[PDB]
Amino acid sequence: AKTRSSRAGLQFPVGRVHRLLRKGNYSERVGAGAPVYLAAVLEYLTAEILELAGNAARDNKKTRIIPRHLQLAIRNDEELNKLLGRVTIAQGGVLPNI
Amino acid sequence: TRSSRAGLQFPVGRVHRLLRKGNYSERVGAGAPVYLAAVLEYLTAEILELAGNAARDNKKTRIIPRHLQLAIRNDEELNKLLGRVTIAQGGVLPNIQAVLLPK
Amino acid sequence: RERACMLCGIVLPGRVFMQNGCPNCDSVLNLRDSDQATVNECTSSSFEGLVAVGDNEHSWVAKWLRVDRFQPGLYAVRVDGRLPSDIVAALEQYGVYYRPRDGSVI
Amino acid sequence: ESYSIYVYKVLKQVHPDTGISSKAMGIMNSFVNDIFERIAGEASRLAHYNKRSTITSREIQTAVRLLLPGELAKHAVSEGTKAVTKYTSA
Amino acid sequence: RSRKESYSIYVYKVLKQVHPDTGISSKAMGIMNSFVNDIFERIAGEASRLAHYNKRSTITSREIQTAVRLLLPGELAKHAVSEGTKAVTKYTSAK
Amino acid sequence: PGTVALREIRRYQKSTELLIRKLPFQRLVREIAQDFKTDLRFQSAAIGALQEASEAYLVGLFEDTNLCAIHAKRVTIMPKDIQLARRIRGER
Amino acid sequence: HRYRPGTVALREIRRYQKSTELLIRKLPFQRLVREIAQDFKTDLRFQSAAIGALQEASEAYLVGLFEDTNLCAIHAKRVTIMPKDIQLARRIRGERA
Amino acid sequence: KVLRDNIQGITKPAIRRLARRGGVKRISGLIYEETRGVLKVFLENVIRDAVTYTEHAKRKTVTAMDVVYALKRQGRTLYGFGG
Amino acid sequence: NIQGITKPAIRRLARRGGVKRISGLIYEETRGVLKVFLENVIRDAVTYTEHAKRKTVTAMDVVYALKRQGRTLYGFGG
DNA sequence: GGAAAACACCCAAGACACCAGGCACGAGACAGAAAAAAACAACGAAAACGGCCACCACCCAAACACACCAAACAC
DNA sequence: GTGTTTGGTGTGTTTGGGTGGTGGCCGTTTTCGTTGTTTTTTTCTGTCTCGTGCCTGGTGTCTTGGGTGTTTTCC
Ligand SMILES: [Zn+2]
Repeated sequence: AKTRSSRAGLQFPVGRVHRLLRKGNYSERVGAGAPVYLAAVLEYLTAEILELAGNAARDNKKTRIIPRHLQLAIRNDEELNKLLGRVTIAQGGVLPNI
Repeated sequence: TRSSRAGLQFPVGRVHRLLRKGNYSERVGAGAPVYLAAVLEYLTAEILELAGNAARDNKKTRIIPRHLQLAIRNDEELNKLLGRVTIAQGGVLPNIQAVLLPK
Repeated sequence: RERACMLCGIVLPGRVFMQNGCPNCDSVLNLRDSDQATVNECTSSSFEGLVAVGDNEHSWVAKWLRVDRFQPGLYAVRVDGRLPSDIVAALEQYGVYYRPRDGSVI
Repeated sequence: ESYSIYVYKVLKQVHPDTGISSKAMGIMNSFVNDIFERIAGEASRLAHYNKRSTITSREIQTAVRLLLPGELAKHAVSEGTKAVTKYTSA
Repeated sequence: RSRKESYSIYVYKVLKQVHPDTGISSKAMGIMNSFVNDIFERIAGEASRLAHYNKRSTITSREIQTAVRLLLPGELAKHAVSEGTKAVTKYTSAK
Repeated sequence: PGTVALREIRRYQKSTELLIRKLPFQRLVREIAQDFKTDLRFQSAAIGALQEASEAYLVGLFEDTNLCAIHAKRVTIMPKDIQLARRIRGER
Repeated sequence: HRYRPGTVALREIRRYQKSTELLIRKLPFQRLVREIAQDFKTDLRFQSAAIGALQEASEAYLVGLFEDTNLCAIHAKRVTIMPKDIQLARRIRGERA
Repeated sequence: KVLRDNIQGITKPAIRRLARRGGVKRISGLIYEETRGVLKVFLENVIRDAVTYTEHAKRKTVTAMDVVYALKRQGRTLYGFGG
Repeated sequence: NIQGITKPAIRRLARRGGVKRISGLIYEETRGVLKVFLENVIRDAVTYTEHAKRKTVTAMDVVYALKRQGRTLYGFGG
């Protein structure tokens, strides 16, 4: 298992996250599991969002996810919308709410 | 000292060291700390001028947090700059709404 | 890339169906107002027998293909795939009877 | 650089019969970059708060605790600890 | 012992420069120290973000000036830019 | 009176398309930018992002204005509701 | 004699927009802070300055909220603040969803 | 060529559409001007920053990233256009 | 311990906030809002404390937690 | 806060017209890249005074006691 | 109004501890050349932004009707 992703069972690039941690001016040194931990969290969060985006694209009888479904997924989830309350989504529209 | 050379009262060496040790950029040019010390000195001078005015208005010779709060919330540009900060023991400006005043 | 609208039998590019919808079936299908899944379920790119109709009123072929009340253009003798059960029920709600053009029903 | 192939990987892992538009991938890339910036900035802020010059997984864990809300934080912490534990084991 | 730095003496110098017959409480000196630290942090963060946006390794007076321009309101920004340019030119002309 | 308004509400909440016309908005943006630097060029994506942000902002503001107007036990939004909303939001 | 209801209220408003002293009893607030904190970790100690900062921030927040509440109440053409006024103000700030 | 008073290119039906998407049922005739001013003050605040970025990069073209940074600076993070 | 915030104290805070008349449910509403606010701030502070591996909650932890929310406070050592 | 009057604001329906919009082509400023070229920032070092800590003494205004003032509400 | 009379601002003498100033020292800014590279500089390519032009009709909009929902009034 040459890749750090395989060694961790991940899909995101551990090496790019490490590179970004170093060439990003956050600290003089970086651990060895800090990039791994952050990549795991990021992959989990993207999967979490993609779950609801797939749900929303399937609720609109659509096979492809578009910005509308990402907007719906984010603005319909209590925790994601609290996390992402100050983020504008392009072509996301609004939620039908009368 | 580098403050005298620039006709300043704020420290240039201290500010340069804080910029250097703050992980802000790989390197720091030499015209940034002089400029920043001048800006900070100007802003503190403005604050202290208005706070001294506010303390004299109350006929006091020493600035307390109340005068800082009054000076900040009374100046439009500063109040826009310090719009989210709360000052401990600063109070509020005296402000009674028009409709609550007696008739 | 061209697809054949299952209901009326017209053949137009799939992107045209998505962007503008069926000029004839929009009164009952709302193809433009429908997602890609519904567009595929009502417009199929797999078909046979390209047909060009000039005058719907007097063409016996158009009457034989039941397209004499539609816009002249590209039409397909046989279209692969049928309308879904939910869309069939929705059309039956409107009072319109759907006759498949797949050839398996005659 | 973009996270598009990784989002495809995650999507097919999660939703084999769903596809993503170009704009939705742009949004996802913006989201990933934004979250990385937030978390890394908070980790640096913590390191400075505690007079440290290294970002270790503890700083990242408590940064995730600060940023994410309760249940989200709990699940993300579990995911990160699982991944770090298995990377250490391997 | 604990030789920790602050801006108290500089705040006092500025006070005696603007208001000779006015003192300052310790709590107000604390507020002024917190204010100085805050403004430093804001300006340095903006300058860092700008340098990294423009792919530069150096924080010069241009970055500081444009962060000041972005951050302060019209008259305040104008006076601050005047002050900074004056000080920079006075510092550079001498040595 | 009152049905087509609900139909328009429903329609526009179902959609995402920008509501301000693109070229009048482009010219307005150029006119405003003409104060900050003379004879500027603009990327198209810059104008698109600006229009998306402006419409999102205005829609949120209209949401808050409707909330205030309903609070006042009304149904018609008036400029003082917008003013109250911008005051409470902390806008200058 | 007797004052109209609201005259002593305005005298108090003038008195309290002038002063800066904390309007909550300190010990109840300290006990409340420890009770709340005890739901995250038992046997916690607090420097007195931490409680002071918490009390200052909480009162400052509440006063700003009361200002917004007054704005809402006067907008509705009323004078008495109500829980619905608070809920509307907290929603409009972006504090309540 | 100089642009003069193009705020009225935000037609009244456009403002009505923005209000309807916002959930407004009955719109006062003075709203449209209110809104117009508000939008002006917003755009003037965003553009002033975007231009500030463009001039600091010693450029002559306003890029999409300049807009993205100006919005990010105001807490207006925008997904879809970069970030 | 939330009833230690008596009605007169909430009245004092509303009067400094300019409130002339007060309903009867405002007191419970204010207790709930304050509890939520304090909960958030203390959650952040306790997170900071646990991370710093301490058993005492300092004023710096509160100040960083308020800086996290955006409620910057001057005069406590910042 | 509820009930009551009522009026005119805003929407709604309609026809007329504009210019946005759509597309195109042309031109080229300026952006992106490349190659060149140097002063500037970092490094070590030595260097000296400013800024820190201690400690001292004075007087602003905190405090307590008097008073005139001038709004409050009663009449 | 007319009136007494509660509220609040102005005034004075008294206390003191915290503001201010001054001595001692140590550590951090300072002056400095060299190193090395991030800049600046110049020159070149070429995309896309500006620039303009035509035609269509989606859209903008001017206006009559009018009703409902806002503002006021009484209790
Ligand atoms: Zn059809």
